[PDB]
Amino acid sequence: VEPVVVIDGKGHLVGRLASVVAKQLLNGQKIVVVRAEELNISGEFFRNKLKYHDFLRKATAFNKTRGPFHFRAPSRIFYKALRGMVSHKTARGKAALERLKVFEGIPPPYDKKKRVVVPQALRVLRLKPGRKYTTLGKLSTSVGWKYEDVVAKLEAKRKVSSAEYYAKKRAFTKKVASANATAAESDVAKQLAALGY
Amino acid sequence: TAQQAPKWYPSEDVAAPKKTRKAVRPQKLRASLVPGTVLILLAGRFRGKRVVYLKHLEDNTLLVTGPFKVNGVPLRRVNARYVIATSTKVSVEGVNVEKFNVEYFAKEKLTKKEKKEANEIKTERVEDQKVVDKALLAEIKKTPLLKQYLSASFSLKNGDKPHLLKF
Amino acid sequence: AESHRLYVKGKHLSYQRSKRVNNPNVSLIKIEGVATPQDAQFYLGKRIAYVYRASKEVRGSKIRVMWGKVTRTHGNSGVVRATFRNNLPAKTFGASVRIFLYPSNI
Amino acid sequence: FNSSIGRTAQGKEFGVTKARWPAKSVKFVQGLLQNAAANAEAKGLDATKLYVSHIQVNQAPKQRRRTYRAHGRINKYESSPSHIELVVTEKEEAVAKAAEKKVVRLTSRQRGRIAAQKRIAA
Amino acid sequence: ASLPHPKIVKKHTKKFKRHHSDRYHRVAENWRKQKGIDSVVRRRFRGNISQPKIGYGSNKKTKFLSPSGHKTFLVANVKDLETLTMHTKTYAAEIAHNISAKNRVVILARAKALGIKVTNPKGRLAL
RNA sequence: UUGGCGGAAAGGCCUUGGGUGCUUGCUGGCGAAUUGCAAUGUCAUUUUGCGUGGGGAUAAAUCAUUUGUAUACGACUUAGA
RNA sequence: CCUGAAAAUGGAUGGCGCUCAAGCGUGUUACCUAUACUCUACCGUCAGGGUUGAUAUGAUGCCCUGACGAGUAGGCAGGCGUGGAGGUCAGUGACGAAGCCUAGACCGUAAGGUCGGGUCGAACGGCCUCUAGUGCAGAUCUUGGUGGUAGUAGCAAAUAUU
RNA sequence: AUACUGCCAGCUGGGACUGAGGACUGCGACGUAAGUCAAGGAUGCUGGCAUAAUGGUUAUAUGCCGCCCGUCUUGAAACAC
RNA sequence: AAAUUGUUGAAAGGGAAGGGCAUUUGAUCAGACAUGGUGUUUUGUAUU
Repeated sequence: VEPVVVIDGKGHLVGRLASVVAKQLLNGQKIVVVRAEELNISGEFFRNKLKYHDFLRKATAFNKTRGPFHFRAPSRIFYKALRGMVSHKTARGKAALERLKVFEGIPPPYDKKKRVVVPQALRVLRLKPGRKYTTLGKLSTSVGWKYEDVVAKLEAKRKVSSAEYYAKKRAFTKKVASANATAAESDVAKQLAALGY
Repeated sequence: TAQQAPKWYPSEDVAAPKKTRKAVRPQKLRASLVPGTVLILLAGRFRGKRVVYLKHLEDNTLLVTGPFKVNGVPLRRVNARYVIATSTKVSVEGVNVEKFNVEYFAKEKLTKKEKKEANEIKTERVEDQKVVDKALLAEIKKTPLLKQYLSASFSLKNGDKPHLLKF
Repeated sequence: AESHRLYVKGKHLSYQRSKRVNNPNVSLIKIEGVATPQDAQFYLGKRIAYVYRASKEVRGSKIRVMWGKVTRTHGNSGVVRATFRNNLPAKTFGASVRIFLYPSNI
Repeated sequence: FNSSIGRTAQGKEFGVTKARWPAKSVKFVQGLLQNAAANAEAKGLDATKLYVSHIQVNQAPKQRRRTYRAHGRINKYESSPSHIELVVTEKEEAVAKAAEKKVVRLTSRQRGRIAAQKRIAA
Repeated sequence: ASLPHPKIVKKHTKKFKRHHSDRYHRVAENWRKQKGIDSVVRRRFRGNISQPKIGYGSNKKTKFLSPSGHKTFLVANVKDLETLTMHTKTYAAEIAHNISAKNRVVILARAKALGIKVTNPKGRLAL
């Protein structure tokens, strides 16, 4: 439906979002995922940390450089989750993963563009209230990811710039509304209202 | 050789077809297709243009015109399954339509020899189109924005769902 | 206007298949804007075109078209079944097809 | 034919690591090159635009000997002689031209579209 | 182009090649049925090559018909063209490979005079 | 053309001013045909090659020799108008 | 649900992953798809039938109808090829037989047959029958030829050459 | 009244696959009736091309699937020969 | 002749290759059209 769809990963359950995104990529949709450090997994932090440690224990015995490559960044964790749900060993799956992109925070190509959400993957809608959950950035830091502070700093900078932009947008919107209040409620507005718009 | 002489002989007469029982019956058009109805041509060199439906022709075709002075669609025939009926109706009384039919729409197709490696309308056709369009316009102007609508070409916008849309 | 499109967009999802056997004769199409069979019923019988481009010119055009038709509805989610005069090349899984509004019944 | 031969610094010129100096082969090849140059001179060729257009060595009938192995065994000791042939040709510029006509086949709609585009756009 | 017949339908236009004729040079492509006890082709496992069966048989109304609808008839002389003389729409002539050039042009001329179609009116002729 | 802003992968976003085109904000005049009853009916690029006209600067690497902080061979510290 | 609950390469509700589940128990529908079922075409097999026209068709011909089709060991049937033999085509051929090569064409479900092109230089084929030293992927098969290994192991005992 | 169920030789639409057969004969319907028909199997109108366009072969790519044959064996892809 | 090999040309080449169904792309190729027939513009001046 869209050329590229950019998903705010904050507040999303990792498995539900990965299932959705994998289906979209196979259906032919280009997808960018941002704020992967803010993704959620249900269950306690200790529970999911033990899960990642069971993941880490698996490695090719005779050469660890051949074994499973346990990636640590939250974006790479989400990418592994999605690669599990895409048949990545065929050319079709390779093309779908070529369509997928995932980042920590919001890089410059995407902080200036609209970001969407996936309600069937959002923690607030999906998890029963009171259930414990982890944040992918916290888990990644605990398992050895080295850039939580850099990401948070740049996220604060980007949020400051975006809040200034939002204030400017609200100022412009209030000004256009106040100035077109006169041009409103006119004959054309009456016809548009009676004809639906 | 292969064979000396065949004692058993086949027959080369071309068999006559059986007496088929497919007696043609007149077409039943949908209710939305009534004369004087705006139609969006879905295909052709005039795809998306909004014409006026004039008469149901003999060969299951639909006689339409732009009018030519409005959008540039001449007096043509179009297939009824390649248009979309629109709720907009324009009165047809005062317009003569009995003149045109399949024999009016003749072509005298060019030969197979004449290859266009390198490579006009009839005066009667242009004159009767002028008359029919004049009557159509005289009736059309009684409704505001109809001429502008008929000049505007239809299109599918982003977010336009034909299955929910009405025409 | 700058928008001339007279067709609906669709995606060629895959072939008709079970778990481990596909049928290239019948393709599955997701018409973009449809999420239920009751709304997919409008597109039953409509024409579909897969329009691609080849570097070699055949009959005056570098653009080739494979034609087909929507046969029935597939599933609960607005996907439909389509059949083409030539089976879709299977490199076009997730490619764009044009669902025309003809043959029309409106 | 390079499996398990040694490396050298002089393979970098050709992008390889395994290269050698086949003295006997080189002597045979340059003797044949001198023969070909003499033939081209006899035929009246440039000798400076000449380039090795064709060269082909393939296997000849093998010359057989025997070698003696432990526990009273006999094995083959085979030479692998070569038939070598070559052709030197006078170098030439781009000789091939005059591509195909590509006569087109169009339908009525295509013809009408071409006519309309001619009428509208100059 | 000929007598009214159903379209010539080929149920299986692909050649039935022997199993492992691609694997080994000693195994020629001429079809042989696998008689092995564990053979996947004999047991008709999914994904393996098909085996010839009577269900592939062509329609009797179109069997032996050329693409043009005629039936090929190997000929070696004008006497061989004679049996075809009056069945032009059902049979076509095929000049035998070992007819010499002059006799070939003779056969071709007689077939042209008599309206008989030749499937190879181009052998031994300059091209 | 002017003043900025943007380093996370910025390569994009605003902004002063001078020209020119259109404007469907409202009302007009002319053209459309014949692609013949549909045929995607060709209008977006991703690169490359060959030329044209306007600028811009006139290197290194490898072999060979040497070296021995190096080395099975390659590779490697090094030197050499 | 938890404790009870310990085995050796890293690790498997199939995997990813899932927590008012994508878990467990139970109801309701919708949907997906087997070489199964229904209907249709076509092939063959079997069965039941029809058919004596002077005619131009050889009655194991021409037709109508229905039901069937898995298969090792095995049985039977109809056919395809090969060497030689009796008849026949008053058959093909130095104006090119046989043979061979050819991601060229046609035919047959197939065994295979026919043909286009190249090479070649002296014989060969269709049909009706007769005959058999008659069909190969294997037998650590036989004889001959050839590979990868592989420009590889190696060509280093007996003092030594310049 | 509505629901639920059953029935209708009730009505009205949207789709898809198929078109075997090849003079007639049959069973029926239609104001019974000259004749027509949807009644023992697709006809009618129209368009473009007429050529590698459809198709065949071939090589590749893609989706899914596909263990090495022969053999002995209850069982073989077998780390059985 | 084949195994096996050289050259050239064409293709594919992320821990084999080969195969089946299906399409796509490139390459290559066979199959009605003057012909028994519709009636006249008798071309290379019994015949078209």
